[PDB]
Amino acid sequence: ANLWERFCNWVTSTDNRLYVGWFGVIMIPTLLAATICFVIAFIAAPPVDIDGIREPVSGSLLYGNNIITGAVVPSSNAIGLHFYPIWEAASLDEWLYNGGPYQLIIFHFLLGASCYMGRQWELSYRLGMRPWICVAYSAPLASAFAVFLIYPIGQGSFSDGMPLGISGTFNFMIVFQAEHNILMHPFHQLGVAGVFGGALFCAMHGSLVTSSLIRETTETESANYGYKFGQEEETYNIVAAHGYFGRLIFQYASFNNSRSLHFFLAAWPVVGVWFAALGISTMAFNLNGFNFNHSVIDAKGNVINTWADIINRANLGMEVMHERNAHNFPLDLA
Amino acid sequence: AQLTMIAMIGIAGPMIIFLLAVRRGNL
Amino acid sequence: MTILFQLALAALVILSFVMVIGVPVAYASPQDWDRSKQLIFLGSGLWIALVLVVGVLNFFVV
Amino acid sequence: TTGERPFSDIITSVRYWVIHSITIPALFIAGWLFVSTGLAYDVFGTPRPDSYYAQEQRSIPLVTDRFEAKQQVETFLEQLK
Amino acid sequence: GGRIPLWIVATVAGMGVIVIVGLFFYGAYAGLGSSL
Amino acid sequence: ATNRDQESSGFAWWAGNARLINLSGKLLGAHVAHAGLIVFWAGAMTLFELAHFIPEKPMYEQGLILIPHIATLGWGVGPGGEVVDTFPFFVVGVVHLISSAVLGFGGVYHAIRGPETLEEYSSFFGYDWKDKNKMTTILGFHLIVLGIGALLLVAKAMFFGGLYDTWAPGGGDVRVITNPTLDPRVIFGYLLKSPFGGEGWIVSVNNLEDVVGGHIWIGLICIAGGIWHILTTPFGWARRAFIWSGEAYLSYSLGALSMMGFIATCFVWFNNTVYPSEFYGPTGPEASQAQAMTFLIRDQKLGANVGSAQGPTGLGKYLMRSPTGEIIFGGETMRFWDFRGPWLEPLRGPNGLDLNKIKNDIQPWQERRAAEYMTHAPLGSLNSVGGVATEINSVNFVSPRSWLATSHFVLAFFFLVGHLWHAGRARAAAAGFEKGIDRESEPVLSMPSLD
Amino acid sequence: RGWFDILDDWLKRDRFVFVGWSGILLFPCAYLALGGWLTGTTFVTSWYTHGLASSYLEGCNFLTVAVSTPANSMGHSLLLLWGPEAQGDFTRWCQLGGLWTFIALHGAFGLIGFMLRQFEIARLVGVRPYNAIAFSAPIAVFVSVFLIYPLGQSSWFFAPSFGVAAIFRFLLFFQGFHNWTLNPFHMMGVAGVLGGALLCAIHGATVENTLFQDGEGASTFRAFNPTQAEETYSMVTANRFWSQIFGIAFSNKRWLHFFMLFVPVTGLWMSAIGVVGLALNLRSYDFISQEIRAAEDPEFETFYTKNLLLNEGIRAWMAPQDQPHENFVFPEEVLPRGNAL
Amino acid sequence: METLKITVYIVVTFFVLLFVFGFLSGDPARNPKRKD
Amino acid sequence: KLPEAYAIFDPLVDVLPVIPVLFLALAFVWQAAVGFR
Ligand code: CLA
Ligand code: CLA
Ligand code: CLA
Ligand code: CLA
Ligand SMILES: CC1=C(/C=C/C(C)=C/C=C/C(C)=C/C=C/C=C(C)/C=C/C=C(C)/C=C/C2=C(C)CCCC2(C)C)C(C)(C)CCC1
Ligand SMILES: CC1=C(/C=C/C(C)=C/C=C/C(C)=C/C=C/C=C(C)/C=C/C=C(C)/C=C/C2=C(C)CCCC2(C)C)C(C)(C)CCC1
Ligand SMILES: CC1=C(/C=C/C(C)=C/C=C/C(C)=C/C=C/C=C(C)/C=C/C=C(C)/C=C/C2=C(C)CCCC2(C)C)C(C)(C)CCC1
Ligand SMILES: CC1=C(/C=C/C(C)=C/C=C/C(C)=C/C=C/C=C(C)/C=C/C=C(C)/C=C/C2=C(C)CCCC2(C)C)C(C)(C)CCC1
Ligand SMILES: CCCCCCCCCCCCO[C@@H]1O[C@H](CO)[C@@H](O[C@H]2O[C@H](CO)[C@@H](O)[C@H](O)[C@H]2O)[C@H](O)[C@H]1O
Ligand SMILES: [Cl-]
Ligand SMILES: [Cl-]
Ligand SMILES: [Fe+2]
Ligand SMILES: [Mg+2]
Repeated sequence: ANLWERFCNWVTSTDNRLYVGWFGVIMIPTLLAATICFVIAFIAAPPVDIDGIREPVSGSLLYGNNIITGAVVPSSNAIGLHFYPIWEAASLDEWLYNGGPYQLIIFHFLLGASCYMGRQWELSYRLGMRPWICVAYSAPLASAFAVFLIYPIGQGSFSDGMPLGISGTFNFMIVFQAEHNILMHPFHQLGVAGVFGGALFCAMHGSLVTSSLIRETTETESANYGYKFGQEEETYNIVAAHGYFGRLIFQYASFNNSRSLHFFLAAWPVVGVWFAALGISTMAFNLNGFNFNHSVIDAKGNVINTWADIINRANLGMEVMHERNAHNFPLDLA
Repeated sequence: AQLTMIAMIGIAGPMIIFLLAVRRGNL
Repeated sequence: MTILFQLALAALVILSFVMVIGVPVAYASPQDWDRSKQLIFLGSGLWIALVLVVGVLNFFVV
Repeated sequence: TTGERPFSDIITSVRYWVIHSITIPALFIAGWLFVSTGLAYDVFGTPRPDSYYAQEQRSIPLVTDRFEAKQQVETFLEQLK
Repeated sequence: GGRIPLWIVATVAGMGVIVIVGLFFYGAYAGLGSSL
Repeated sequence: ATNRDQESSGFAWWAGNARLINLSGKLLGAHVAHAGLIVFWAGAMTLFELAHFIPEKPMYEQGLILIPHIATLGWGVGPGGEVVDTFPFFVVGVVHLISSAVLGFGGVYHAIRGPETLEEYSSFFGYDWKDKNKMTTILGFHLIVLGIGALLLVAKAMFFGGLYDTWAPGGGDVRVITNPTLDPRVIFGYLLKSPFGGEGWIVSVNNLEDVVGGHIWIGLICIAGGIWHILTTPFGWARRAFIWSGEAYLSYSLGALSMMGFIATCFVWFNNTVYPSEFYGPTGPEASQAQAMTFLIRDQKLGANVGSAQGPTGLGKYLMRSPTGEIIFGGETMRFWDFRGPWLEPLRGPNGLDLNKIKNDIQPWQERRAAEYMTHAPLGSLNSVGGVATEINSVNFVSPRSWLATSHFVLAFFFLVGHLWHAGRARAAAAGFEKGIDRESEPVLSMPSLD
Repeated sequence: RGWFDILDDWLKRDRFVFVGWSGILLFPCAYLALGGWLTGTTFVTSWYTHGLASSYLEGCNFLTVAVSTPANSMGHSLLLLWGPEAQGDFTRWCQLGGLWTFIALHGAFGLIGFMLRQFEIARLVGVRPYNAIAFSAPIAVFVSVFLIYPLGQSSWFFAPSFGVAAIFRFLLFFQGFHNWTLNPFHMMGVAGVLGGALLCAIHGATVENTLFQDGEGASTFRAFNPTQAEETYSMVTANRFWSQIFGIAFSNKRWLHFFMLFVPVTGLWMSAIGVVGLALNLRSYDFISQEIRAAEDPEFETFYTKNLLLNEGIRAWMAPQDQPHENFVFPEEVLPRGNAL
Repeated sequence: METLKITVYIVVTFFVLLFVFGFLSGDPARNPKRKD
Repeated sequence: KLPEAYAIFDPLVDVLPVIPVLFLALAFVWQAAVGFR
């Protein structure tokens, strides 16, 4: 075998402790590049002029932040959607001031995380599995593309991408609600149903399987030793679990087919998170959540407030206060 | 006017199915 | 002509409604089918002749 | 398998649809009339569109007194005339 | 037992739901709550 | 009934169209009938749009998406995008709506009445998915068809009235294109441009000569590649690289359509040349720039020195520099300085916005255009309340650009998901494990343990 | 065979909806809390308690209807129909917000009835009671948010109102007043909820993609039989897949399914503890060290400081209409605003 | 900056070419079942 | 507006674009009538 055939067999080898693969040859350098830069930026990056207004925001630990307030700050509003790699800057100090690390991290990250999806397909193919774990992963992946790339594109600036930090995440969320009324958008509402339902179904399935575990152990040992890795027998009585849960609700509400049950556990949070990602990605083009401000009018024409009107007051308070020195004209247009 | 057009259009689909159900059609 | 336009257009609306129902019910009943191909051949060519009638009489009515 | 009659046997039976072609519209119509006679407003105390405010009032009839709240609402309603 | 086909029941009941929800969507643009 | 239940076909009702994978006659009927649905919608929507269409309002104020496509092709419009003749819109709707009956008839015929498979009826029309040379032949026919379709746009632009040119001298107008850009350093230069800001890849095409000249290149490329695929068979490297199955070819198209959907979303959002602002409303960048211009004009009329006004941060309130020195509008719209529009370009000099032209040469038609665009920004609620989320009900407006971008992002995304679904399944089905792991030869049990 | 044992026989009969002894509590309380919610959102105003329209009868839609909390002047009154506030007048009871306490109290006792049902059925069929134990988390959330939070506050008025947008107001109230996103107990909740949905998605997808071929159909649901003894999917292949993709993998199916109980249940319990703190305004509102620094150094800015300004905007712009018992008149010149907007 | 630009361009081209040629190198046949 | 001769078909035109959505629903009616086999 030539060197190329040996290299290809190494790359696609199922015997590697971590599977490399062809997606892995992209995923590995990109993710290492994004990780290393993130860690250094989060610890040590100087303040970044996120709003393009010479008002730099301190995001790193060395510059006064803790774990909760620290972030990699989005690139400058003056840059917009312009590609800002290291070589485009006159110096690293300028690249740092303008938020260069953010563009480097999210670009390597998104490329790397896309290849993580491909790598999940790839290994399932090498192992003889069915191929659709990667489809499930496309839900959080789409969500990451929504907040890091699609939202900035529709808004015209990587300065509107979600910051890489915890409080930065909250700032992104609050401003988003102010500007788009995300809570009143049915795609976000389906996202919530996806995640509450997903956690519900996670609890339900975990609890029903655990409740129906077949006795193989005594009281003095963990019941988890009742299962042996790679045993052929089922470790729980699915007929008992169906008999419980179909009496908890009613018989036809309960899955008796484990394959149907597990498909439902896949499909519910995945479809819900897809709607959440599409929510963000469509509010990127400013198709906003429902506006019922002043929808209820009395016989004279007096506005009768509803709960949506109270939401609007809160929305106004965030809107008038956010980026408090960046606006020069009456309408916040992008 | 608009409510009666959508009613006649909205029954034409199920009528095709119902008419082939009664003539043992190739459904 | 004035009344001839909408009448032939209301004929095209009516006949399309007989073709939308009648064609799949006749293609999916292969028993008495030789008797239905003629009504398909008739209704098809009558429908095409009404489009051309509406299309020609549009340019005396608009 | 609990011994009740299956639902798909019931709702496909004609006896069900003899009964329910009468009971289902009558309930729907009874609900319709609860609104359109205005009884819904008087049972629940919900304002009609001309009874939120007095004619030149801009203020909200908010309840401020716990044990005389029943009277505060009645005084607010008597100011609607 | 098996008089009316369940597909007919399903179709008419399914269309009854559509009409009622479609009315509620119609009422979003007319009368109370329409903002007009 | 042939392949019409799960036991005979292996697919449940909800995967019911997969029963058609090897029934080429019924599958042809599925496609022709679905093409009828597309043509029906195009026809029915146009006639709906025209029945609602007020000639004295702008199209973008009216929730129209098809009428702007027709107006951009040169039909029905005079200078500045004003509508002079509603009758071409009526014809496009009617002719689509009638042709949908023909496609619907032939779809229904082949789906229910005609032969279930074509391979016994005709060697030309029948096909095997595994027949690589037949697949490239059908591909080649369809490329020639698409290549003629691109040349039709060239035919309309050059020999049948022209296209609406938003950049035409003196205002937007329908202009015959006489010298399309044939030079491949320009046409294929757009392909090499960065997709990032200030560059925009093919989305930044900003003149109809490049649009028309590109479509000449695409029509001839598609006809040449069409002929190439009729005359060749897939080479050895291509046969070893791809899965050669019906589900695999579907997956490849789904990948392609998703990519195209994402590109259209960006086209409608940013491009004001093939999506003229007089029909589609201002772009997001355009409205934000129009606001800075509007308040520049108002404040200068009050006596303000706009080139020397400091904003709160110290940057210029109306004017500032881009990161490469060009004089640009200030405030948040600094992000949109690469916007180019026919109402704004007369104020631009070599160094960007010219301060002497700004002092002296803003016309009233530019002041009206800036105010119109600022008040028709693509921002609105899902119930079509125009403006920001904090706005009250009053204005019934969501820009066509928002409707078109949002819809096509949604569609491109799910088609990406479909690509991943069908590409993974076609791989697994070709290798033979799409129905699960064989209990006797489970592959992982023959592998050495990882630790 | 006493009357108790015959009543026990009837309550535990195999029927379509199992009743049980818990059903005596559950079924009326659940029906009334559900029916009270639909009744209030269809027909009942919030005009006298909040100055809001909150019913379909007034023009609201499904997103904006609510059964709103009673007036702040009611304090923590039980607001019984026969109590001293309504005095037996049903119409006035609806106007004073008595349907809120009706739903909250019957919802509370129904939730008890539902967990009692979980114990009763698990005991009758002979399974362990982990589903009831997992249901402690939604109960802990309901009790902390709907009862303990308003009990710590001035009145039931500040509890969440039972409505879609009303809940959204509750979310934005907790940002603006409590800085609840900054609270580490809420963060643990978020992790449990999102971690729970992740486990739901990944476990479902892993099972569906490591299935054994147990039949000839390409639609693979038919190849399962509930009386099979054999595992329907390959744990070994799933383990090898995840160990190579992610580094670690489950290798014990029992621990896997317990962890799926544990993650969302622990998260919801953690958030409940945070809300109990917020009952007393014991917020994680601020980081003292950053506030000292930001006060003395007008160039120090972080995402945390920006969020505090957002919070100040929420409070000022929402409080006059959100708390109409206070009679806040905030003149336009006192409202915090940035430049231009 | 120019030397960094060329280094990244070279490195990126290297890994992209590994991906493209690697997937061209008989990828469908690398599976545990049908090694055709 | 439509050309003024066509003005009586305005209620029909108003409902024409939704007809494709009914085809999707029709596939569920047909499958219900064969019992989803
Ligand atoms: C664009 C949508 C579309 C199209 C074109 C098709 C087409 C097809 N389907 Mg699929 N299918 C679809 C969506 C679609 N489907 C959806 C959404 C589902 C989920 C419910 C399915 C589930 C499904 C299953 C389970 C099966 C199919 C099958 C088929 C094929 C044969 C149907 C047949 O002979 O039954 C006969 C039905 C009738 C005779 C009823 C009459 C209906 C007619 C066609 C309606 C036309 C009315 C129209 C208004 C009239 C136009 C006339 C005018 C132009 C002159 C056919 C090619 C079958 C197959 O694959 O077999 C090999 C099959 O078993 N489909
Ligand atoms: C994708 C489109 C398509 C394809 C590949 C087919 C293929 C076939 N059809 Mg079908 N059919 C179609 C659409 C299609 N049809 C449509 C739209 C209708 C309604 C009019 C029909 C109605 C129909 C009937 C009644 C019959 C067929 C038959 C056939 C078979 C033989 C045809 C032949 O040899 O004629 C030779 C072809 C020609 C001499 C030229 C074609 C004639 C037209 C007018 C040319 C139009 C070309 C132009 C590019 C179209 C642009 C369309 C665009 C706007 C969408 C062949 C399998 C026959 C069959 O099933 O045998 C058992 C048959 O009896 N078709
Ligand atoms: C719908 C359009 C279409 C489709 C589906 C095909 C399909 C095919 N072509 Mg054909 N072809 C077409 C149009 C099309 N062609 C046209 C219009 C022409 C004339 C230009 C040709 C000329 C042509 C030739 C000369 C050959 C093919 C060949 C093939 C086969 C393999 C191609 C391949 O490996 O792709 C994948 C492509 C590669 C692996 C090359 C590298 C691609 C890199 C990695 C990506 C670069 C693009 C990237 C996304 C950036 C985009 C923007 C960029 C421009 C900046 C496949 C059957 C081959 C064959 O076997 O013919 C017998 C072949 O030799 N085609
Ligand atoms: C050109 C595009 C295209 C084509 C030809 C196919 C074709 C196929 N797909 Mg694929 N698919 C696609 C795109 C496409 N798909 C996309 C974009 C996705 C991502 C969502 C998928 C995801 C997908 C899955 C997950 C599966 C398939 C399957 C299949 C096969 C059976 C389909 C069937 O019978 O559905 C019947 C139709 C239905 C059951 C109804 C679906 C209704 C959808 C979910 C909602 C409708 C959208 C609408 C706007 C919202 C409701 C509106 C309301 C007013 C009514 C068939 C080969 C199956 C397969 O793999 O077979 C081997 C299968 O399991 N597809
Ligand atoms: C253009 C035109 C026309 C045409 C038309 C057409 C083309 C039609 C079609 C139509 C159709 C196409 C229709 C359809 C319908 C359908 C429907 C009506 C459906 C419904 C459904 C439902 C309701 C469902 C239900 C269900 C079931 C069945 C089962 C499961 C469950 C559920 C419940 C979901 C005419 C002739 C008029 C003339 C004029 C013009
Ligand atoms: C196969 C199949 C299917 C499908 C179906 C389809 C897809 C079809 C299509 C169909 C089609 C696609 C059709 C079409 C039709 C059309 C028509 C029927 C037309 C009409 C026309 C007319 C008559 C008009 C008139 C007018 C004029 C001319 C002028 C103006 C006014 C008016 C509008 C009146 C399904 C899913 C169900 C299932 C089973 C199988
Ligand atoms: C019209 C127009 C124009 C032009 C344009 C052009 C000239 C275009 C072209 C275009 C083209 C020329 C395109 C192409 C595309 C390509 C693609 C998109 C690719 C794909 C590939 C793939 C898919 C592959 C894959 C793979 C790998 C990587 C490895 C191995 C395996 C396989 C083979 C699977 C302009 C802009 C001036 C203006 C406007 C208008
Ligand atoms: C409070 C109270 C009470 C009670 C009452 C009751 C119990 C009620 C009930 C009621 C109820 C029980 C009601 C009902 C209602 C219902 C409703 C109103 C429904 C609706 C529906 C709908 C609207 C549908 C829709 C939908 C959904 C939901 C989902 C899916 C889709 C659809 C669209 C289909 C009493 C006198 C004792 C005492 C005093 C107080
Ligand atoms: C992006 C720029 C490059 C564009 C490339 C497009 C050029 C088109 C022709 C490229 C030729 C690819 O041709 C492909 O080459 C590889 C490596 O040489 C061959 O050789 C391969 O043999 C077998 C599989 O066949 C592998 O196990 C082995 O590791 C590899 O050497 C493939 O069998 C052949 O299909
Ligand atoms: Cl901010
Ligand atoms: Cl600004
Ligand atoms: Fe499980
Ligand atoms: Mg209304």
